[PDB]
Order: sequence, then C-alpha cells, then structure tokens
Amino acid sequence: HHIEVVSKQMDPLLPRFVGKKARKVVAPTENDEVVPVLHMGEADPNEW
Amino acid sequence: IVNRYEKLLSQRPEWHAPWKLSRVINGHLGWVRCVAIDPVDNEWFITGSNDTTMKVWDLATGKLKTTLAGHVMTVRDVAVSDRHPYLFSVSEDKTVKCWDLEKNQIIRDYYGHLSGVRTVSIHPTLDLIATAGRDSVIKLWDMRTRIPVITLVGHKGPINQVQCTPVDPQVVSSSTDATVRLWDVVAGKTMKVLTHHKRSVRATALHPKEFSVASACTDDIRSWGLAEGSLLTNFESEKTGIINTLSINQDDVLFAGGDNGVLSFYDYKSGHKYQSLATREMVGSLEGERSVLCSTFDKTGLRLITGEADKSIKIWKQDETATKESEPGLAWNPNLS
Amino acid sequence: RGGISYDQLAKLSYEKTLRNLATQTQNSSKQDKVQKDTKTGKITIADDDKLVNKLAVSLQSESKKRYEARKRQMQNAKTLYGVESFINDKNKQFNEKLSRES
Repeated sequence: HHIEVVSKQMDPLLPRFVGKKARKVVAPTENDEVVPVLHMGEADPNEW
Repeated sequence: IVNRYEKLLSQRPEWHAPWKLSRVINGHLGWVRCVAIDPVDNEWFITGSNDTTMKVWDLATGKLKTTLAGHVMTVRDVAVSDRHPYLFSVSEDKTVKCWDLEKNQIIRDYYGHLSGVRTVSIHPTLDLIATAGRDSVIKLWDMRTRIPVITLVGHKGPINQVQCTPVDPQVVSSSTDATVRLWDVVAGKTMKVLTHHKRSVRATALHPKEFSVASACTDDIRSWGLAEGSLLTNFESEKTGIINTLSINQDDVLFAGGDNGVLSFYDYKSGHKYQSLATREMVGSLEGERSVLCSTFDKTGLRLITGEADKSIKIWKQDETATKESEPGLAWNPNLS
Repeated sequence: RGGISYDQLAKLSYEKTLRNLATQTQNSSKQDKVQKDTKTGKITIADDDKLVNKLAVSLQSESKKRYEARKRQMQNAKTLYGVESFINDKNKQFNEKLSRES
C-alpha cells in the first residue's frame, strides 16, 4: 500500500506538541554482558 | 611465564636526561589547582587557583601579566583553545565559563550541571566542549549555541579527568569507580571499558603522538592503547600514592606528580623510572602541604610547569650536561610482580 | 599479630568446611553428567536429590549456630559492664567500643 507522510500545520494559538508534559521516569538498566573487573591488612590496621 | 621475563631483559630501554629546578614563582594566595599553556606561542600560563582567581604568568621571565576574576569558588580546571582565541575555565560553582582572550571578558555561561564541574577538555576539530564533574556524567556542549548537545550516561561515581581525540573514541573518561571508559559519542554509549585500575583514576594524559593514553591510580600508572583499547604497557611503581597528575613530553617522557611530594619521571616506551625527585616545601609551610596539584609541558616539551599545594608554581628544566657520564638512574632492574 | 587479609581467611574457611564435609562422608559410611541441547546451548546437569537437601540443611544449621553464638555475646556483653553511667543500651555499647579502642 506504500504511504505518503505529510505534516499538519498547527493552530498557532493551540499548544504545539499537545502531548509534551513534564513527567519523571526511572529508566531500566539493560545489562547484556558482564565486564570482568580484573585487578593484578594484618599488622597494617595497628598503623591505620 | 618466564619467557616474558627474558623478553624484559633484551631491550635495555631508552636513555633520557634528568630534570632539575629552574625557577620558583610565588604569588597565589591559595592553592594552585590547574595549569594550561598557550598552545600557539608558548608565551604564557593560565593558572587556576583556590582563591577563585586566574593569574596569567609569562613563561619567559615569569612575570605576572593579568588577573582574571569572576568565579565565586575555586577553579578546578582551565583549558585553552587552539583554533579559537578562547579560554574555557571551570570551577566548583557548577558553571563552565568562556573567556574571550581578545577583550578579556566573560562571553558565555553554560548551564545545567548538578554540581561542581572538575574537567573541561576542548575537542580539537569540532568546536565542542567536553565537561564533567560530580554529576557523574559527561556533557558535550555545543560551543556556539550553548546547548548541552550530548549527555553521556556512564560511570557510577564522580568523573575526575576527561580528554578528547579526533578519531574514535573521541572522549576518554576516568572516574572514582576505578574504571576508564572509551566513548563513542555519535551513538552515545561506551565503546570500551578498561577496569584494570584498582582505585580512583585521578589523572590521564594523552601522548602527543602514538595515539595512546596514560592512566593513573594510587600506586600503579598504566598505559592504554586507544583504538583497539589494549593495555600496551605498565609502569614500574612502588607506592607513589597518590598520583595527582601526569604529563607527557613530546620526547616520550612521562611525568608523575606525587602527593608525597615526589616527582616520578618515567620513560614512556619502557615503563622504567629513571628519576625521582623531592621538592622543597616552602619557608613557613607544613610537610603536609608538599605535593603537586597539576603540571604541563610547553609546546616544545623542554620545560615543566607544576603548580604545587604550597601556593607556588615551579618550573623544572631538563639538564643539558647529562649524557652518559653519569645520568644513569635506577638502571632498569625490575622485580617480579 | 593479628589481623588476616580477606584471602587467607577465605582459604581457612574453605578448609574448615572440607573437614566438616569429610566427616559427613565418614559417618555416612559408618551408618551403612552434562547434557546440552542442540536447539539451545542450555546446559543441564543431573542431580541427586540427596546431598542437596543435606546442603541446604548444612547452610541453615550453620547460620543458626552463628546467629546464636553472636546472640550470646549480645547477652553477656550488656550484662558484664556496669561501671560508668549510661543513658541507654546504645551508649553502653558505644563505650564498650571505646574499651576496644584502648
């Protein structure tokens, strides 16, 4: 069926972006893979 | 694994010459947090402070040219532009302020950090700014329209040090979660993660040529190849903690400032440490106040400029006698790791 | 003298549990695989229902014991030291930390 996309001119007085409303969102963290954290006291506490 | 240890005994690396202390410049009221140098003519410094000011020192004679006020709180970072006559300073006041070098008046203020902004780096070819700080995010600022174009979600803690590169990853970042990320900005997500650091990475420096970075931590200064993101080399360090800053001469000399006041010079190729110095604190100072907050080399790389916590800037010059008579430093003996 | 780093300690605990386990094995002597699907790489490992129940029971039991011994040190800890004045329990505990700092 194809398509043709055409914009509509908004009534300048009415709000453009009728749906934009300030609201807060918590985003998920999608964790695909794990990054290995790869690094290379006894008497020390008596000092520290 | 011994095969590697033989392969450390063939090279006998890279002689260089020692450094020594040319000049002492007092004149800041507070600490000296950051230093940058005119990228074109090498005629001056811009030095932050803990007194909020900026004092532009002449490199030749060390005289004080001008004072740039206008921050209410301490100035953590300062960076000067190449293609532009602009100077981007940034502070703990939550603001990145532009400076027009011509008329010396604040032009633009960039807005929207949550808290103090501890790093600015000026992307070489794009007319961008890269800012970062306790936000735990990197903001790519459009220099022209003051629009925080890109925001990079990222490290799990504050971001100490940020750099810019012309090709891929265009932003390297270092954080107190003890990681270093290599960023892909167009897609806006991490290209590569480098976790090998065991504590906060407090300083990085880009090698002017080989397209690599030198990353720091408490006791271990590593290097990293950019592009692929491999480790390249290590640098031999007993406890130097803490490493405040690094600087890379064009001769492949790798400076390391200590918080114990020791100046640890390295060769970049090897990992060898050919010199370690100790600064003299000051007339009335405390032995705690002896450390190195920032440092840089000029365009040539034959002089060194280190702001110190004792309220003084010091200028370290490379000795001209040297050669083989007696240069030799610690002489390349490496203990098993 | 003294403290021990978190590795050596880990090893010691590993050995301790090895001995305990070997004792379960000996007392049990006295009283007397890997398949990966072609469709998905999901691996499956055949399990004995016994020794799994024994495992859960072991963990729970040791948790109970630790919790209880620490609880007894709770009880004696507050009943032993009556010397200095204290407003509440938490004060007395803090000042016993001050006894540890000496």
